[PDB]
Amino acid sequence: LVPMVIEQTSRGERSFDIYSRLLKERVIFLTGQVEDHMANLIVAQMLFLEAENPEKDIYLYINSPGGVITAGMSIYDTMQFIKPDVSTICMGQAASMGAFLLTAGAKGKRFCLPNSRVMIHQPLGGYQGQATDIEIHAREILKVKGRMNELMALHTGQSLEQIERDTERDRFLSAPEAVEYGLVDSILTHR
Amino acid sequence: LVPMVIEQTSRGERSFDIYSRLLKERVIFLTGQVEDHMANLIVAQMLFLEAENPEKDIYLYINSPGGVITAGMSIYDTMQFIKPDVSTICMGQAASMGAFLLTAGAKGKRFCLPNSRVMIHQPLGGYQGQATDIEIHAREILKVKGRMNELMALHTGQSLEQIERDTERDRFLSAPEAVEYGLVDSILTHR
Amino acid sequence: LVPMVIEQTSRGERSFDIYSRLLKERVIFLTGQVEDHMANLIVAQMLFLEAENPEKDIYLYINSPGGVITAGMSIYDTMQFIKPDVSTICMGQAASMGAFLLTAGAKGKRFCLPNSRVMIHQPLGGYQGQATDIEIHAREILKVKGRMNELMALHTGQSLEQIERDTERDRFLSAPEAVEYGLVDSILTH
Amino acid sequence: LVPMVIEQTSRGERSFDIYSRLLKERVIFLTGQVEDHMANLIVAQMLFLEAENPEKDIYLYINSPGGVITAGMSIYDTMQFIKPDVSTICMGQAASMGAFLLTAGAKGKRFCLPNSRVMIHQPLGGYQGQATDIEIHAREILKVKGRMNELMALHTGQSLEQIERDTERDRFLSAPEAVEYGLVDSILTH
Amino acid sequence: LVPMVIEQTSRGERSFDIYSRLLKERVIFLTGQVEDHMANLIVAQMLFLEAENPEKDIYLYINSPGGVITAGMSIYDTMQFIKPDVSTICMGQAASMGAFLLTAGAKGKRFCLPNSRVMIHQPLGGYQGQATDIEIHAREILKVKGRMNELMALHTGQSLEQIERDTERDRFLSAPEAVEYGLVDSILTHR
Amino acid sequence: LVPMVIEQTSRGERSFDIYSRLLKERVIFLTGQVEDHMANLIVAQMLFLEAENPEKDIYLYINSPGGVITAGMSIYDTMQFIKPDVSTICMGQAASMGAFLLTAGAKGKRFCLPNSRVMIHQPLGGYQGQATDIEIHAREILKVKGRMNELMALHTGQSLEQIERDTERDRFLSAPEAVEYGLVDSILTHR
Amino acid sequence: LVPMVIEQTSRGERSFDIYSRLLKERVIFLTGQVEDHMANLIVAQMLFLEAENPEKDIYLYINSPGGVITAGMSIYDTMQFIKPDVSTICMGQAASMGAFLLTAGAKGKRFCLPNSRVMIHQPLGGYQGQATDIEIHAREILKVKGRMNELMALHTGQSLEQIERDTERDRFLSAPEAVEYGLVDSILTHR
Amino acid sequence: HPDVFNILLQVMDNGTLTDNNGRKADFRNVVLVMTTNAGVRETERKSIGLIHQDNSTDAMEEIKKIFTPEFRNRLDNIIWFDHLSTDVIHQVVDKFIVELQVQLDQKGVSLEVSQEARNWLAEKGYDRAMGARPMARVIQDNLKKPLANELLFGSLVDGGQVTVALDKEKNELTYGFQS
Amino acid sequence: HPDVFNILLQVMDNGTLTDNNGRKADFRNVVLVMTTNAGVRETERKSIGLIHQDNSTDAMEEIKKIFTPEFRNRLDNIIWFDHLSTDVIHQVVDKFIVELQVQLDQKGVSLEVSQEARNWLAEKGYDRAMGARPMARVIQDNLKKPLANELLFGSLVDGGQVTVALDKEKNELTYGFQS
Amino acid sequence: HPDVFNILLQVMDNGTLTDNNGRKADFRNVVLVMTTNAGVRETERKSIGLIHQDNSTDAMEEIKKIFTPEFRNRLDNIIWFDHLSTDVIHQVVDKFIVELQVQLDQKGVSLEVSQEARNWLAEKGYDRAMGARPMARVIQDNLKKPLANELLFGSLVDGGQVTVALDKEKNELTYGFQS
Repeated sequence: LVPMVIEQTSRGERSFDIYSRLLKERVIFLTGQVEDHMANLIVAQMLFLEAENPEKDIYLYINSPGGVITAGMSIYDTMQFIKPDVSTICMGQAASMGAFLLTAGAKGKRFCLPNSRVMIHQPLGGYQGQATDIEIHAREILKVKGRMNELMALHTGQSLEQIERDTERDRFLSAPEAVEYGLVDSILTHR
Repeated sequence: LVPMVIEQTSRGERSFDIYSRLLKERVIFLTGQVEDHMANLIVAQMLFLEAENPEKDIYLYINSPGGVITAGMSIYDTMQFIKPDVSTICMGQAASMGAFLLTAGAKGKRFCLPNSRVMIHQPLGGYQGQATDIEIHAREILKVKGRMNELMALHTGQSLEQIERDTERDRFLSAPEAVEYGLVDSILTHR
Repeated sequence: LVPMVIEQTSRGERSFDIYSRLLKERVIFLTGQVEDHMANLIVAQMLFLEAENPEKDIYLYINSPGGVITAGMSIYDTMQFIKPDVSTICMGQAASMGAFLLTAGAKGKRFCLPNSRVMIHQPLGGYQGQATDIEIHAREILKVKGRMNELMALHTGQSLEQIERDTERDRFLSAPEAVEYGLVDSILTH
Repeated sequence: LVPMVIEQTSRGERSFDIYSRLLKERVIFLTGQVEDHMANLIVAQMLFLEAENPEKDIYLYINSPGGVITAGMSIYDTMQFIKPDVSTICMGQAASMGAFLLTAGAKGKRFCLPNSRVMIHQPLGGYQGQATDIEIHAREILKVKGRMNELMALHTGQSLEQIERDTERDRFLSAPEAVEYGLVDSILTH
Repeated sequence: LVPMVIEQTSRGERSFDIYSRLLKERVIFLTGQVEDHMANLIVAQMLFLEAENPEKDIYLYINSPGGVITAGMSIYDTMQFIKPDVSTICMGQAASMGAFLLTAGAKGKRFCLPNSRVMIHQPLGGYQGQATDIEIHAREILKVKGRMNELMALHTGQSLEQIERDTERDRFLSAPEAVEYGLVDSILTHR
Repeated sequence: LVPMVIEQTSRGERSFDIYSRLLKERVIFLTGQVEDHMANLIVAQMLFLEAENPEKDIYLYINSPGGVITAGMSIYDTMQFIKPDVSTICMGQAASMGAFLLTAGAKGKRFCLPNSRVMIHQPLGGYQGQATDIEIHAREILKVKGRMNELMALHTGQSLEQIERDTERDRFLSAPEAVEYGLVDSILTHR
Repeated sequence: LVPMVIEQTSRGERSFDIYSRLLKERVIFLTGQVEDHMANLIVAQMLFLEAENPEKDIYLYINSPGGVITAGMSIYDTMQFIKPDVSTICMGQAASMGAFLLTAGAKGKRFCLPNSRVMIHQPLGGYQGQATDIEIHAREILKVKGRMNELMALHTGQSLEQIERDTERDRFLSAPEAVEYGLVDSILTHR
Repeated sequence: HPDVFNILLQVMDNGTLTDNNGRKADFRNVVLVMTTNAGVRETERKSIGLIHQDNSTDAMEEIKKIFTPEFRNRLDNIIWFDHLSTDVIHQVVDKFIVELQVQLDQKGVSLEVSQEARNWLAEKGYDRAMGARPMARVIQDNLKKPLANELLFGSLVDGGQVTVALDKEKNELTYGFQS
Repeated sequence: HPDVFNILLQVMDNGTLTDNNGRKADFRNVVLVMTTNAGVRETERKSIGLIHQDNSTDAMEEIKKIFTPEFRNRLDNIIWFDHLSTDVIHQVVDKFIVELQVQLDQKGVSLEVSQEARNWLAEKGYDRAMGARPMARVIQDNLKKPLANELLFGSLVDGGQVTVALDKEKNELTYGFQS
Repeated sequence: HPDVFNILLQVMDNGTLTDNNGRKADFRNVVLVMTTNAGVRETERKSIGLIHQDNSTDAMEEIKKIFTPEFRNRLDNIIWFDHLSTDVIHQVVDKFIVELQVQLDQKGVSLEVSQEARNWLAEKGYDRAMGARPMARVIQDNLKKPLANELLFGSLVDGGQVTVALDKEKNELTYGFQS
C-alpha cells in the first residue's frame, strides 16, 4: 500500500499519496522494468510539470533493471524535447535503457549515489520464422544498435567506436567509475 | 498506480488523475495492445472532447505494439467523423494498426519524435475448419487487407502498388524515413 | 483505467466516469463478447433511461465479436417493450448477435460506419450425453435458429427463404453491402 | 465497470450505481449460477424493499442458467414470506431453479418476454462414497425432487401427475407454450 | 458488487451497503463455508450490537454449507457470552456446523423456513503422519465429537445416546422434522 | 465485505469500519496464519493505542491456526515492551505461536472461552543443501526451541523440563485443562 | 485490510490509515522481501520526513527476510545522505540486506529487541551463459561483497577480515550476540 | 445547526438571551414550542427482516441521539401526536368548506357541497407523507378557481344557489350555477 | 443565494414584510412576478452523442429542479413562453424601422425598406438564446451606421429618398444614395 | 470557540483584561467558575468487547484536549462532579417541595406531603443520566398540575390545607382539597 501524506497550505490541508506528493515537487520515480504503460505515466508527468513551471528542473530517480527499448525512447525523446532540464539520479541500479536515460539528462545535472551501480549492454532480441522475415528483423537490431551508441556517445562524449567495443558485452561500472566514463557529472555526496 | 495532480481553478482546488488531467487539455493516449475495450475508451474520449469545444483540435499520442485490426478500425472512422482535427504524434513505436491510425491524422498536424520507429505489415489472420469454410473466410481477409491499402493511400498519398509491395512483408520505417515516405509531414522538434 | 470528466452544471461541478457521462445522454456502449453479466448492465441502462425520460431516444453501439444467444437475446427483448427508439450503430465489427442486435433498432434510426465489417452465421452449439437428451437438446436449437431468421426477417424485410440461405453459413457484409442487404442505413456524416 | 447514474433530489445530487438506482424503483436483477452469496444478496434487497413500502409490488428479473437448489430455496421462501407481490419477468434463459423462482411469483403478476426460453428438469445431483452413505444422499435428493414437484404444481396449478411426468426428462419450453402450461400469466404487451 | 441503500436522516442522507444497513437493524448474515476470517466478522458484529442495545435480540441468518469446527466455536461462544439472545433462522440449508449454530440460539427464537434443510454428521477432520502423532491427534478429534454431541443435547434436549446415534452417520432433517427432533420451536410463517 | 458502523460522537456523526470501531475500543483481532505483514499490522495497532491511553489495558482475540515463528516474536516483544497489559482471549483455537502469545498476556488478564482449544508443539522447520550449512541451521532451530520453552515456563509457571518433555509431541489442551497448565488464568464463561 | 485511525487536531479530525499515521511520527516499516518497488516507498518516505523536519531522528523497523541486494542499497544511500539520523530497530528476523540496513543507523541509536534474531551472510547469485559473461558478472558479486564487508566494517567496527570470515556461510547472530558483534548498540528491554 | 441548539440551552434554564448590544432578552413569559418529524419515520416504517422487533421505544431512542441530553432535560414535556383517523379527516373537509361557505355567505352566494365531493377531496388532499397540507392547494384549484371566474361576470355574481356534486363515471367534481 | 429565496417565501405566506427601521409593508395589493432564463442552456446544449441530433424539448423539468419544492407549492401557476416563429420576427423589425423613420422626419429624409431586406435583418437580429435582443444592435449597425457616414457627407446630406437593396448572390445589403 | 479561552489567560494569571479604550479591569476579587460537560459522553459510553473496560480515565483525557495546558495550569482546581445517588434524590425532593410551598404561601395555601409519597415520587423520577432536573417534572406533573386546576377554580382558591398521600393498592397519589 502507498501511504498518504498531508501537505499544509495557507488555503488548508490536502492529502496526497507518497508518490503524488513528490510529483508536486517535480520528482518522478522510474521504478521497475521499462514498459509502455509505465512509460506513459513518466511521459504524462513530465508534460504536467512543464506546463506548471517550464523553468524549474525536473528530477528523475532511475532504479530499473532494464526493459523494452521502444518504450524507453518515448521517455528519452520527451526529456530532450521539453525545455526543462530533466536531472537524473541512479538509485540502486541502472541497466540497459535505464542507464541510457541517466546519461540523457542535461549536462551538469546528472548524479549518482556513492554506492550506486550502473550497467549497459547491447539490445537483446530475437525472432523466429522464414529467412526472408529474419533479414528485416535482424536489420532493425543493427539500426537501433548504431543509433543507441550514437546517443550514448553524444551525451557521454566518448567516441562512437569506444561505445560499440565496450557495449558488445556487459560492463559493470561503479559509482565513482561512472564519472570517469562520462555517464554522470559527479557523485551525489551533497549539494 | 497512476499519480494524482491538483488543478488550481478559479473556483478552487480540484484533484485529477494524470490521464484525466491531460484529457481535459484534449490529449488521448493510445497505450497498450489494441483491443475492443481499450479502443472503445478512446472513442468515448473523442466524443466528449468534440462537444466541449468542436473548434479546438484534439491531440493523440500513438504508442502501442499493434493488435487486433477489427477494434482499431473503430478509431479510424470516429477520427474522421468528428470535426476536430485528430493530431497524431507517434511516441516510441507505431505498429501496423498504430501506423494506420497515425496516417489518419489531419494533414499538417501529424508528427513523429526524432527517435520514433514506425513499422507496417499486412493483417495476420487464421481460420480452421472444412475447406469450404476457409474459402469464404479467407475472402474477407483479402478484402480487409486490400481495403486498408486504399485508406493508407488516401492520407499517405503513395501509389497503391507501392503500398501493396511494402505491406506484403514487415517494413521498419524510422522517423526521417517515414516523412520521406509520406506517412507524416515532419518531426516535432520546435515551433 | 477510466478517465474522469467534469460537468459544469448550474448547481456546480460534478465528476463521474466517462461511461457515466455518455449514459446521461442515453448513449449505451456494448463491447466485447456478450455474456449474462454485461447483459444485465445493458438492460439496466435502458430501464433507468426509460424511467428518466421515455420521450427521448436511446443509442446503442455494437463492437462485439459474438457472444451467447441467450445472453444477447435479453437485450433484444428490452428494445421491444420500451417506447424510446434504441438507435443501433456498428463500430468496428459485428457478429451473429451483434448483427441481430444491430438490425433490431427502429427502422431509420439504425446507422453504420463506412469501414464496418459485419458477420452473420447460424447458432453454434453442442450437447453430449445420452441419445434421448441429445434429441430434445438438438431439436430445440433448430427451433431457435428458425426463430432468429423469423425475427431478423421482420426488421430487415427480406424473405425468410433468402435470409436463412445466406445465414446458413458464414456471410460477411461490408458497410455498402449491408445497406443493399437491408441490415442498416448509412451514417449521416453531414 | 458498472455505470454511476446521478439522481435528482431536492436535498442534493447523489451518485448511485445502475443496480442501486434500480433498487429504488423496486427493480431487482438476477443472473448467473445460483450461489449462497448471490442468493443472500437478493434476499437482503427484498427485506429492505418490504420495510420501505409493503404495498408497492416488487419486480425481479431472471436471466440465470440455474445453480444449486438449496440456496435457491432461500430466495423462494423469502419471496412468499414478504408481503409485497414480487413479479417475475424472465428476460432470458431460465433453468429448473431459475424457472422455480419464476413460478414462485405472485399470481397475476408473473411475466415473460416473447423470445425468452425456459427449460425445467428434475434436480441433478451426484454423490460418491460408501454404500451406506450414498443411500442417505440418494433418499434426500428424491425428497427434494418431490418437494420441488409439489410446490411447482401448487404455483403453476397443473396436476402433479403432469408435473412429475415431463420433469423426468429434459424439457425446453418457449414463451408462448408457457402460457398453455400455466407457468406464466402472459407476455408483456408493451 | 453490493448495492447501496440510502436512509433519510435529519442532517443529511447516509449511504450504506445492503449488508451494513441490515446490520443496523440487528440482522447478521452467515453465508458460505465457515472460516476463521468470516467468523471473526460475525463475532465482531455481535459485540457491536451488544453495546448499542444489550436488550434487543440479535438475528443471525444461517445459509452456510458447513466449515471448520474451530472457527465455529468462536461464533457459538460469543452468542452465549453476550446477554442479547440470538435468533437463528435457517435459510436454504444448515450443515453440521450450521445446524450446531442454529440450535445454539435461545429457546423460543430458533426457526427454519418451511423449505429449508438441516443436515448433521460427525466431523470429517483427518490427520496423517507417524503412528505416534496419529494417536495423539486421533484422541483429540473424539473429544470434539463428544463435546459437540453434549452441547447439541443441551439445546436440542435429546439424550447423549440419541445424538450419538443420529450423528454416527449423515442425516438430513427437513424443516418440519427439525421441530420434531427439537432443534427449533416451529416454522417461521407468522410473527 | 466489511460492514460499516456509525458512532454517535459528541462532535457529530462518524462512520467507521467494523474493525476500525473495535480498534478504537482497544480491541485487536489476530486471525489467520502468522506472517510478517499481518504481524506488522498487529504491532502497529498496539503502538498507536499506547500513546492514546497508556493507563488502559489492550485486548487481543487470538484465533490463528499457527504460522511463521519469526513474525510472532515481534508481537510478543511489543506486548511486553508497552506499558498497557495486553489481555489475550483464545477464540476458537490457539496453535503453538497463538498459544505462546495467549500466555504472554499479563497475569490476571488472560482468559479463554469454555469451548476454546489450545495446542503447543515444538518449532517445525527444514533446510536443504550442504551439510555444514545444515549444521548451522540445525542448531538455530534447537536454539529457538529452547528460547520458547524458557519463555513459556515463565508465563505458564511450569518447569522448563516439563515444557520440553510435553512439547516434544503436540499436545491439545482444552479450556479447563489449560488453566491447570498455567497458560490462562480463568475461564471467560462469566465474570 | 489496514484499519483506519483518527487524529484529533485543533482544526479538526483527520482519518488516516495505521501505516500512514505512524509515518506522521517518523516511523517507517520495512517488512517483506526487498524489491525495487517497495524500496521506492521507503526512499520516498525518508525524503518526506527530511523535508518536514531535517533535525529529528527517523526510525526504521526492519522485519524483512532479505532480498535483492542492489535494491536495498538505495535505502542505505538515502539513510546516510539525509542529515537526519535514521534509527534502526530489528523486529523478528533480519537477513542479507536486512541486517545491512539495521547496522547502518547512527551510533547510539541502533537497537534490537530482546528476542529479535539476526542473520548475516554473503550475497547469493547465479548466472548462466558464456564463460566470458559469467566472469564479468562474477566480478560484480565479488566486488559488491567486498564493498559490503568494507561498509559493514565501518558501522560495526569489526575488521574486514573478521566480517568476511563470518559472511562466508550463514551466521545466525542472536540479540545478545549482535550487540557483542557491534551490529547494534544495545537492547530495548530497558533502554 | 448545533450552534443554534446551544443558544436554546440558556433560554430554557435561565429564560434570558444576550444580544450584540448587551440587552438582556427577558422573555420568561413566552411559551416555547418546537415541531420535529424525527421519530415518525421509525414508527410508520417497520423493522427490516423476516421478524419484526419491538419499535415502541425506537422512536424515543432517535430523539436521544439527535438532541443532546442537556437539551432534552430542559424540556418540560414532549407531546407525541397521533395520525389522523378516518373520521377525523372527514371533519377537516367540513372545516375548510365552512370558511369558504361563510366567506361567500356574506357576499350572498350559498354553497351546498355534496357528501361525495367531501370524501374525494380527503383522499386526494391528504397525503400520509406530506400530511393535510395539500388540502388548501387542491381546495383552491378545485373550488376557488372556477367560482372566482364566474363571480365577476355571469349568473354566479348574484343569486348563489351553488350545488357541487361528483359523478361516478369519471370521479370528477361537477359544478352547479343558478341565478 | 439560498437566503434570498427564503425572503420571498415569507411574504408569500404571511403577506407582510418587516423592516429593520420598523415600517410595515403590505403586499396584499402588490402583484409579484419573477422571470428565470433557465432551461435555455439545456436545450441549446450540444449532445455528446455521435449523431448530435438529440433534442431535449423538456426544459420545464429543469425549472422545477433549480427551485426548491417549497417555492413551487406557494406559486399557483407558472407561465411558459414558447419559441417565436420567423413570421412574428418580421413585425419586430418594423418596430425599429418605424422609430428610425420618425427620427429622420425631423431632418426631411425618407427611408424605404424592401421586403427582402427585412428577411436579412430578422435572421441576423434573432438568436435562439437571446431572441430579439441583438435586433437593436443589428438594426443600428446595418442601417444607422452607414447612414451616418453618407448623411455626414454625400448625396444623403439633403434630398433624402433613401433606398435599400441586397444582392442575391452574396446576400449583402447595399443602400442606394439619392440627392 | 477554542480561541476564546485565550482571553481568560491574563484574567487567571495577570488578573486584568484591557478593553478597547485601554481601561484595565480587576479580577482579584472576582470568583471565576466554568461549567462543561465534555467528558460526560465518554464516561457513559459503553465499550465494545467481551471484557468491559473502565472509561473513568476518559473524563480527564477529553478535558485536556478541549483546554490547552496553559489554560489548565492557571486553574486553581478541576472539580469533577459525580452523578446524584438515590439518597441525594430524597433530599432534592424535599427542596422542590419547599420551593413549591413558598409559591403556595403567597396565595395562602399550605401543602403537607407524607413521607411515603416522597419515596414513591423519587423512584418514579430517578434518572442517573439526567441528574435531578427530572425531579422537577414529576413534581410539576404530579403535584403542580392537579393544584393549578383547583387554585384557579375550586376549593383551593382560598384556604388551602392540601394533603398528599399514596395508597399502596392503587400505587398512585391521592389529593385532598379542604379549602
